Amino acid sequence: EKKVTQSLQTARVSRRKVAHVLWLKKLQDSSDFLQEQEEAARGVAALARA
Amino acid sequence: MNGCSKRKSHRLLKPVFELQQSFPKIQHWQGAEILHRLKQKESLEALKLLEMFKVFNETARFKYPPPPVHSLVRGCAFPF
Amino acid sequence: KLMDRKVHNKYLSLTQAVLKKYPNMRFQDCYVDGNDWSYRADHPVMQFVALQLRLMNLGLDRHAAFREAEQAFYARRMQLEKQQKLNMAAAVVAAAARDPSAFARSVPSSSLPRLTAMGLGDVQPLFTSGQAYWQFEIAKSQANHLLR
Amino acid sequence: VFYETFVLFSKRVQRADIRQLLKQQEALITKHHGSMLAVRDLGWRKTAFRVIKPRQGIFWFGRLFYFSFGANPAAITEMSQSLQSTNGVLRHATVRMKKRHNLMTYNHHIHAR
Amino acid sequence: KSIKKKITGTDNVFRHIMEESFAVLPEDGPEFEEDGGVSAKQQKSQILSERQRAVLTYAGFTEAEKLRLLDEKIDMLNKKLDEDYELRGAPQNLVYLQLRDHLQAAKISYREKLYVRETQKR
Amino acid sequence: SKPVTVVYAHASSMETTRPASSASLSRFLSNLLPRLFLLLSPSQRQSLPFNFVTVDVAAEPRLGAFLALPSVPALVCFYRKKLYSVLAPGASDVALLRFLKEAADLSESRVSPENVAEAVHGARVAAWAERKDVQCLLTQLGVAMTREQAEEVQTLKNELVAEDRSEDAVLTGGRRLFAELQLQLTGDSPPDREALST
Amino acid sequence: SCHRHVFRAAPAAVFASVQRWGRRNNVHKLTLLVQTYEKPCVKRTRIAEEKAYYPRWFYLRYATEVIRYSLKHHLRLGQALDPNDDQRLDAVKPLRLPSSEERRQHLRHMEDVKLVLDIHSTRELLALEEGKHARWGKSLSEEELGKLFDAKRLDL
Amino acid sequence: KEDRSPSFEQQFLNDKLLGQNTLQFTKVSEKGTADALFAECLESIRHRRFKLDPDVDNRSSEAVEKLTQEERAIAEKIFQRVDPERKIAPRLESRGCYIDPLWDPFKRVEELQQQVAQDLTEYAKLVGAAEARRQRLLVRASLRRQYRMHDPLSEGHRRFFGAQRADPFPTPHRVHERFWDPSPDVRVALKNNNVPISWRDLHILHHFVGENGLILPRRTTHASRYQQRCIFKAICMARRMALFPYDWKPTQGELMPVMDPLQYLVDELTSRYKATGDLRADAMLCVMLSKYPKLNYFRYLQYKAQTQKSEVEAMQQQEEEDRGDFSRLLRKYKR
Amino acid sequence: PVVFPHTRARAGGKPIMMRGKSGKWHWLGPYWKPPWAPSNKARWPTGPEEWAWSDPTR
RNA sequence: AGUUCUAUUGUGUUAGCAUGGUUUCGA
Repeated sequence: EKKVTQSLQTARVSRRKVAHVLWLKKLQDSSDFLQEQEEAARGVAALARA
Repeated sequence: MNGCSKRKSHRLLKPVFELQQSFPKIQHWQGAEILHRLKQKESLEALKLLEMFKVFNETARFKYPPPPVHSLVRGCAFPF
Repeated sequence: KLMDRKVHNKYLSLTQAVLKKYPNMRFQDCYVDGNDWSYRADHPVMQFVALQLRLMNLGLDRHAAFREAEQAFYARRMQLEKQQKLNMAAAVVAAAARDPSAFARSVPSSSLPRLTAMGLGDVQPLFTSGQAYWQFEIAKSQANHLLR
Repeated sequence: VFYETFVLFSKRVQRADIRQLLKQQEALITKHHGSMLAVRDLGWRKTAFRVIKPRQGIFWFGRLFYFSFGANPAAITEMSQSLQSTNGVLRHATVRMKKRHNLMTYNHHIHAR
Repeated sequence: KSIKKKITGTDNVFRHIMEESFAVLPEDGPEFEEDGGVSAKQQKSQILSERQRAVLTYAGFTEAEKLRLLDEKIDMLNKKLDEDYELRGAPQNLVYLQLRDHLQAAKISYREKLYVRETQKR
Repeated sequence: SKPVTVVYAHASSMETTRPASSASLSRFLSNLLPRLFLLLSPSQRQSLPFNFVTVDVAAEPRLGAFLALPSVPALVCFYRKKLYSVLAPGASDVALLRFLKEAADLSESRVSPENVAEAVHGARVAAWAERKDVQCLLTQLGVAMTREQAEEVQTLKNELVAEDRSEDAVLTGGRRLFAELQLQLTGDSPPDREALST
Repeated sequence: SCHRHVFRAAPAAVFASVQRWGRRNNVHKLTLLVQTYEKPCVKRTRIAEEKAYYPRWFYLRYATEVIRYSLKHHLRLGQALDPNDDQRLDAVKPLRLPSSEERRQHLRHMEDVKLVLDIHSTRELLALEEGKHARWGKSLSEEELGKLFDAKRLDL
Repeated sequence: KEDRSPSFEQQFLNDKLLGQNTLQFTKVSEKGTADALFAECLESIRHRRFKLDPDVDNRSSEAVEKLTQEERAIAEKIFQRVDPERKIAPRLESRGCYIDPLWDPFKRVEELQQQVAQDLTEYAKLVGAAEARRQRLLVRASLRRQYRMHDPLSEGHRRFFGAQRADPFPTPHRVHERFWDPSPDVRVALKNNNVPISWRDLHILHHFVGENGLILPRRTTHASRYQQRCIFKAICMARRMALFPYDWKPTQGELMPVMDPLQYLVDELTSRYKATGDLRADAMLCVMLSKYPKLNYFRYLQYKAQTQKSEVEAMQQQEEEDRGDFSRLLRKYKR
Repeated sequence: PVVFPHTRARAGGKPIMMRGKSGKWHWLGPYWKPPWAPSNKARWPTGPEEWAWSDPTR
């Protein structure tokens, strides 16, 4: 019977971790400077190679 | 023809003499000084009125008088 | 006296939920002694909870008792209280002897029975929420002044 | 973890200075394996009482700024001491970033209802 | 503050918005709407119309009761228009005269609607 | 049906008297989308790789709350009835192209990169990128399909995560090892004991 | 700090308000303590003693208020509360309207302008209900409006 | 038309009298669907019928006091438990949720109001317009004086009748923590939409401070033990940042949370449009929508998106011409 | 299954406050629940108030 | 009773800051 509880524990922690990912996604979206610096970085990369 | 069915008898409507608060008993000598100070900031005195409610504590030189027994017996005799 | 025992009062916790969903129970029987809201056996709040505990003794669960109690008391309002009120109100309309046309020496000339049909004169309705009665008295006053 | 800092500028602070100040700060962030989050502005703010800072003068108002970042916990001390030496900055404070209460995800429906 | 030491070197944003808003709504235009807010809008959704009130009142009635009730109404109405004021042909008012005609037209209209078009549904 | 469905949210009801922003984006979007694939005609709606559907935010209150968009307008994508990245308003021209490029990749001719500058510049009168598949795109496609237990389609994506790349092992390494096990446990014949042990 | 303005008030009246302001904030108590140096041991016992005397004063102050309030109103409360006591209206005249069952009985023991006023008043009511004078005055019986008129034909 | 001046534009809705204007019946149009024709046709039977009525129906009597001083206090206090987040008021506009539309006692007003207007046949019949005008002023005065008669629970009622003030029992200030009745205004601010109070909430910390700027005790603010410690920290930090006074209460110019200045404006305007429906506010937001796309407009969009009830109402009216009342009966058939 | 409770004795000692003009704690602070205290339900029968917060995640 | 994870923190240590009684200064 102990093995049965093992599966339940994995599901319980899995749901808790899922909610944590949503909070971090908000920050990314809400962040302006992060996106701005990231955007710029990419552009220069291709120009140097071309 | 839609009035109340029961008469109005609530305490709020009709003020009465009572104490809506509980507190531990206090020594007679301790509370006597406090009451005197309030009276200085200007029928039976307030000290005697509060004693009937059993507010003070039974100290060494102050004990609650016993109830009237010798002046409260009223019996009737009849055959059986 | 050895058989005496102390039991837990279950009404303290059960009554909290009843008032939360239906907080319009304190208005009834407010001016009577014994009732506090800062309750008597006759109070609606005590009556409703009494049935809930009695039903649970048979085997019903705590949540199931609420549904059964709500329906049991609902019928009394619509089958007895509503019927009684409506029956009595009907008789008022019949009292049209004051009109001159009621007896000849025809189209009625006075609107006395018409007003009583909508429940405005000596025939008042019975609501459940306390807000309805608060606004009802307002209407009365409004119409009273205009008459003058 | 994430961190927040509220910096109150003065009237004697131009846009030139603000850009310089922020650039300096970013150096430390990167040093300690960090990255800037976002930078915003709050405009001017009225002060309840006069501020008397030595060797600076007297001021009645200033420009309130806000910027979020993230770095090693040991970088807070270095940052705090740098602000004090620099002119213009009369008052500042560092507040740790919370999960629910924040200026990023929670900024709507505060005063209204 | 009277003292010329407060915030001065700033741009007014409030006025900008207002200025640009006159295009969609002139200053001389109304300041309030009849619909009102949430409190007002709820009222309009509860009040009923004159025609709606009549249908609800007589919703529980049936054909066997409506026809009998209507016939009683017109029966007494006519009695008060032929022998009420003795024999007259020019009353000063047109209260019952105008009500009698309206009720009469309804009865005639009902006769035309037998089932839909024909006696049989085939 | 198409698994990818792009939902274009906008509020043009308030701008019926004076277009400010809602109609500005429609003019450019309607002229650029057709050129990059070669509101819209029904004939050209079938050749697209995703289902383009338009919904009015300020017309239906039930839908407005479900999306919960802090801004207006904004492009919202979907994949097998699931939330995806949302493009915020006010972005640059490069951001718009990025969003469209990834939209057509999830479903899996296209305009070659050599002729990308002319298409974008020529569509602005009305008034793809050289990067390969994204690492996150492949991972998101394998995590959801494994529940369906595919046979032939699962092998293809398994082989496209390791070949002449040797650049991403800390993120895609975990799923690569477990992906092979599922394939071996799908064949009708018994698996090989030696293969599983290794 | 406290500031007050005098407007249509005597200086003596205004000065009485600021004096009581210090008592709430203990301005006088704090001013004297700092003047003289007090040993830490004394404060240890003084701080604890003030936590037992002040609470007792509040309870006694409320008791005095009831005495003054009751003195001007007299009366007194007693052990009058009892569950076994139905609070029914005394004399209780207002009652439901007669159902026509008792109306007829009333006329049977009042036939004998003062006492004969009811004659021809209530009698016409009964005739009107039965439909004797007017064709539209006929009412409905109590036995034909509840069996198949309200328990089945309900609007709900 | 003839000389027809209803009471809706000659008696009330001017100066003081426009403060409350409760709608009785809806208006669709003048000439249109069958509802418009019925409204005027039913009116035609009326008017002239008001002249032949008898004078016996006029049951006019003096209005005596209804609620006494000792009784109004109990009703006022017991009515706060049902809704501790709002103040008691005569909300006549939301009577539908408590009174059936058919059994609405307000219906009488409609009929009565029309009568008064109709009764003013003396404008030019007997004395002419000369004296008519004079009499009009009389009625306005009468109604204005008696405007307080429609609120027994209000202080106006007592002033009219001239009754002495009440004398409630002296309630002790020191109470056990079990019993507490915080004021409605401060109770709502404590919850803060289930968000702990921080240093940014400057508009809420101003209530928990005395005249001298000292921290109030737990027996005055009436707050829980957990939030009491949090509040002390928020106010303490705000003072260190030079964002709060030190010996006096804040001013009107510092009652704003720590947020985007632009956000404040937008948020502020949204409430006005929802309470009274300011036209100016709506216009402002419209422009700002495009100008500042990077702003939150969830509440503004939701309110406008909820206006679909007006469009659906047209379908009900259209089917009403064909005797389509089945839509109303089904909704009422709930039981 | 049948299991009996365990001993209430625990490591450490009772709270102690350092003497002298320097007020400081020695082992434990004021927020210390002894092992013989009653259940929290009986000590706080009132429970959270209506205006209390339903999320103490500060 | 004990270990892990999660919410909670006027309990130990801690260098710069803000405010304040006393004290100090007088282009």
